[PDB]
Amino acid sequence: SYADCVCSLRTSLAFLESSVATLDNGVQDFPRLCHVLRTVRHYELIPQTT
Amino acid sequence: LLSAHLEQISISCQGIDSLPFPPPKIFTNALLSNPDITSLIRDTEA
Repeated sequence: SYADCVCSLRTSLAFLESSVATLDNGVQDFPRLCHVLRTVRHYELIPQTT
Repeated sequence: LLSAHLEQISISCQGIDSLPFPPPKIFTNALLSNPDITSLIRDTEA
């Protein structure tokens, strides 16, 4: 029982580590653009012609 | 014959000059040639 538990749980954590690792390699650039667009977000619109 | 040729050329002349060619019923030109204060569209129809 415990053998299956440790092996399977270890594999689970390993794949979770893989998940987060690839996510680091593929999402780490977002905060830059997030800060950028947060600075760009100042929007207000009143159509003078309408 | 004679009048047929005259009439033929006159028919083509009428059909050609009478063609309502696209006149300046245009927004685009003034829209991006006359940068002025914003409004809907103001065709300078003076």
